[PDB]
Order: sequence, then structure tokens, then C-alpha cells
Amino acid sequence: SQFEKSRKVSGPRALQPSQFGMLCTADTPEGEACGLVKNLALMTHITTDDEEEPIKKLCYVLGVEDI
Amino acid sequence: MDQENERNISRLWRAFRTVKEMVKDRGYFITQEEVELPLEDFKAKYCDSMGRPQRKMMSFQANPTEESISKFPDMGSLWVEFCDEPSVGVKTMKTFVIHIQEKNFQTGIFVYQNNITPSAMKLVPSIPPATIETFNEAALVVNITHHELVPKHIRLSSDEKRELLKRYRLKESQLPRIQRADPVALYLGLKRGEVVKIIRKSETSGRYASYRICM
Amino acid sequence: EIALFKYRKARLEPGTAIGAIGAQSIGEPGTQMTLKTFHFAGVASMNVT
Amino acid sequence: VKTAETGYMSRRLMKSLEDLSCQYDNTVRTSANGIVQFTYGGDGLDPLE
Amino acid sequence: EKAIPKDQRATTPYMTKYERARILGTRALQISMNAPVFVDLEGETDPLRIAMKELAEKKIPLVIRRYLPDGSFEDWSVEELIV
Amino acid sequence: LPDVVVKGLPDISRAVINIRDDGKRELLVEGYGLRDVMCTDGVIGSRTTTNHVLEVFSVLGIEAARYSIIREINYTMSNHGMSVDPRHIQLLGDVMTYKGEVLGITRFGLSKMRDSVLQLASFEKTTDHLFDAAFYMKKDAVEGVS
Amino acid sequence: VRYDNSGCLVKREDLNKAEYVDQYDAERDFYHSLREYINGKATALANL
Repeated sequence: SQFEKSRKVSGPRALQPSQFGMLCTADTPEGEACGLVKNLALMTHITTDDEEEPIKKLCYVLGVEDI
Repeated sequence: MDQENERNISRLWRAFRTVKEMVKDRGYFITQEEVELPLEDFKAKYCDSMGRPQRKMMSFQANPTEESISKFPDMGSLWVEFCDEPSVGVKTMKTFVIHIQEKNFQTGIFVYQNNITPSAMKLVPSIPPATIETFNEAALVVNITHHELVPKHIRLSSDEKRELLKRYRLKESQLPRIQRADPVALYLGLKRGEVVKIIRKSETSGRYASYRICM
Repeated sequence: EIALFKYRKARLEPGTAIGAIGAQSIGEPGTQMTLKTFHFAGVASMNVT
Repeated sequence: VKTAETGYMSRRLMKSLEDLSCQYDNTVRTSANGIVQFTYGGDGLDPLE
Repeated sequence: EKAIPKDQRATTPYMTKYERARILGTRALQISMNAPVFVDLEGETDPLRIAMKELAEKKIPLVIRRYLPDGSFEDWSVEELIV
Repeated sequence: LPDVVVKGLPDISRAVINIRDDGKRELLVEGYGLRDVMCTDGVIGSRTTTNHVLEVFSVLGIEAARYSIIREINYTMSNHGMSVDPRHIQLLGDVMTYKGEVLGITRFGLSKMRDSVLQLASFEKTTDHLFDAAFYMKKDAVEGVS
Repeated sequence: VRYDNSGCLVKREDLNKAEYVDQYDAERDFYHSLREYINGKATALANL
């Protein structure tokens, strides 16, 4: 990860509870990059943008009105 | 409304206590009947029959108590006064300056009422021998010296300052300095080049003294 | 004799750099601070530093 | 992150409490002989001994 | 600039730990430049070690000039100062 | 209009009254006055003490400002252990206020007494203390260890 | 010897508390505390 400035950070170095099974909760470096550098777990998957086009036409079938 | 005139007379009475204690601390002769008078000796002595406090019935004069004359030959009496208006303009303080220049007063302190105009502060170096002090009635309610934190400040003489600087082999520049317009300094009226003695009461050692010089 | 010898040797010796000793005796306990949120209050009334 | 602040407070406090030593008249002064305290701690006792 | 005589000395008559290390180092720096010693030393080296034998015997030919912050010389010979 | 004050002191956020171990009640505010708070009917003006050192200095003076700073440092360290043998704290509380004003250790704080230009050149924000030293022509007798 | 900051000595009845608290006061207070500590042993020996 990238920092903005290294003076008064205090936030993105603690362990968030929202990375349960997503990121590794143990393997972090010991030093200046403590908490700024993370690792993936075993059963994860980073996704890709697919089309964005047929999902919008599928919501209109399911009953939503246009704006 | 009389509810604002029942406890606001004790606001000025508590300042009237502090002016007596301050003129007692200078080394001037005051008695133990004007500083320890109760509220019964203040209602029918200073206020009106209707119930408001008078203005010109506060001014008195204090003389030194025959030992500070031997300690300080160049020291005389003062003339404490009190305001008439909530905001002092020109003519009342001109009357005060002419009063000091007329009746041979070496100093005189002025109790002020609410809010200072800038047209009244350029005249405070009027007389080059005789200086004046401009207090405030909101700053004279409580007494600073016997609070919890202010030790016993004692002004020294010109014979005692010479003995201090000879015994330590010093000059007037080495001593720790204290500033003008400080609530310790304007309480006792320190001039430039006057050494004050401080008796600190510590915990690890106990009681010990130090010295300060005024700028 | 013991009470006078332990007092006469206890005075501050002339020439001691007492400013350098006092500056390191304060800052070195300052370098072992964690967070340690305390309070000069009742049931969590004030957060004091 | 404490290792980045291992001496920042102690070095800044060292800027003023540096040139203070007790002279032979049992007074602690500065480098320009301007006196700062007449006896050390009110009693002149070395806190080491 | 004035020198205080012997009957008017006002400082302490004891030897400071700061003036024990400087007189010993000055004596050891003089001995290393082939100065004659005045002690029955056993055969060894390291002038800092054989200067301690002179300090324990108090046979060092120096004095410790103690300056006050106006010039108050106050001689203070070494053998007058006790350990 | 609905945030206009009615009665009270303007520079105090709130107030909590607290109970000690005995049957005594002591109020405490979180403001900045110490003069209008001390001048209040109901309380006594004998003893009150704030955390702010300059607030004590503007009301009480120089000598009552060091006696508070030797115990505020003593309070923030005795709540953890670590005895710092209070003569050190008294030496700290005397070098900050021996000039007649409480000024600490900052960029504008090291200029209390030190005439030494090179001692003041060992700090951040350089290239401005050399030029006024060369302009006002400091004599700069070398006496400090730095 | 206690001097009142202006030359000669202090009075005899001005030694408990005064406006002339000089130096060498912690040393004499230590001497009085050591006197009080020695007096605590003889008091217990007389009470036994």
C-alpha cells in the first residue's frame, strides 16, 4: 500500500476485523512497513470488470423504473 | 430591581478588603478595625439610604508605620480613589492628576470600573517623580498572594540589595528577572532595579529562599 | 559518625554537569510510552492526556 | 513506530539543559555566568548520592 | 585575577571525582613523556597504572587551581585535598 | 439567535461535579478563564489549579507558574511509577521561567538567553538565523559547549 | 550563624520563623531531625 505522509498516520496500521479470511492476519513486516504491507490468504479471488451492459437491462426486466 | 443590589455590594466589599490588604502590604499604617469590619459596618457606612453604593466616599489616605520610614526615607503617603462613571474619560482623571500634583502625593492608585478607553492611557506617565497605578475592580476581587501557589514576596531595600550582591559577588544583570505588569509586581509596586525575596515551601527540602530582580 | 559521613558525601560536587543529567533523566522514561488511556474523573467522564 | 522517536524529545530538551554546571560557590549557573538557581533543589544535595 | 591566600579559602577541602580523573590523566601524560617518577614501582608499563600508585601515596607535584566566576584563584594543593 | 448565551461564563464548555472518597463535592469545568471562574459566588478563591501553565501565568505570576509546572510534570509521571527524584523536575521548572516569562522549548523558545549563533544553528528552519546575526552584528563570545 | 540580610546578626527570639530564611537551613533541619531520631531511642528506653 501507499501512504500519504508518514507523520500522523495512526489509522491504516491496525488490524481491521473486515479482512477475516480475505487478508492474512499474521504475516506483516516488522519495521517501517508494519501494517502498510499485507498478504492474501489461501481461498481468495480478485475479480475483473465484466461488461456492465446486460446487468442494467436485467434490472428493468425485474421491475425497477427508469429515473 | 433590588436583587442585583444585594450581592453586588459584597463584590465591591471584597475588593474593598483587597485594597486594605494591599495598602497594608506596602508598609503603610492601617489598623485592625478597617480590614476586619463585618457587613454591618459596611451597609450604613458606604451606601445610600435607598440602597446604592456611593462613589466619592471611599477615598482615604495612608501613612507609613514608622519602621518603613527608617527602612525607606524616600517614601510618603498615597491617595486611593474610586470611579464615578463606568468608563473614565478625560475630566475625572485630569482632576485626579491635578489633585496628586496639588496635595503633594508621592503616589496614588486608581480603581477602575468596567472597560478601558485608549484615550486615557497616554497620560499615565504624567509626573516623573510621582507614579500612579491603574487597577481593575474585576482583578481586585480575589487576593493573589495567599492563594496556594504564590510564596511570600518581600521587597528589599537599597542597603539590603548591596549586602546581597557583595556576598554573592554579582551584579544586577546575573539575577533572575521579573517583569512589569505582573500580578505579583503590580500588587507591591516594584520599580526598575528592586530585588524581591521569595520564601518557597518545597517538599524534598522544605523551606528555602531565592531572589528576583525587577525590570 | 556514619550519619555525618553519609551526609557530607551527599552534597552536589562542584563541576557536575547537572543540566545534562537532568535532561536525560526526564526524556528516557518518556521513550517507554504506549497509549495508556487514563482519566482524572469518575466513570469515563473525561479523556485526559 | 517508537524507534523513529527514540530520541526526539530528549534531544530537544537537551538544547536548553546543556550548559549548566555547579560552580565552586555552590551555585548552578549558565555559560554566560547568568545565575539560574542559588542552590540545587533548595538544599544542594546530589540526587545520585 | 586576585589570588585568594591560604587563610581565606572558602571552597570544599575534599577532592572532586572530576578533579581526580584530570590530575591522574595529566600525571600519566607526563610520565609517558619520560618524566622521573617518585614511587618505588614494581616493573610494569601503562603510565595510567603507575600514576594510580602515586595518587594512592599522594606524591604528585601538582596543584589544582579552582577558578570562581570573577577570578579568585585559590591555589588548593593536591596533598591538602584528601580522598 | 438560538445559540445566544443567557447567563453563565462564555469560555467554558461544560461542568461536572464529582465525589471524593469522603462526603465532599467538588465541581470541575473545562474552560480557560481562571479569573472569572475564581470570581464566582458559591466557590472560594482560596485554591484552584488548572492544567494550562500560561493560564496560571496570566493570572498568578511567574513564581506561581513554576510551582504548578513542578507538580504537573510530577503528576504525569507518578501515575506510571518511574520516580524522577524531584530536584530534576525543579531544575526543569526553573530554566523555563528564570527570565520573567514562561516560554518553552520550541523554534521561538531557544532564543531566551543563548547569544550563541552556532548553538541556535543546530535546529530546523535554517538560512534565517545566520543573516540577522550578520546584520545586527552579534559579538558572540564563545562560552557554550555546543 | 543567621544574619538578617543587612549586616549583623538576627535577634535571639527570631529563630523559629521569620522573613529572614537564609541558606544553611536544610542542614540545620537535618540536624534537628537527627536530634529527634536520637530522642526516640532514649524515650523508648525510659518507657521500658
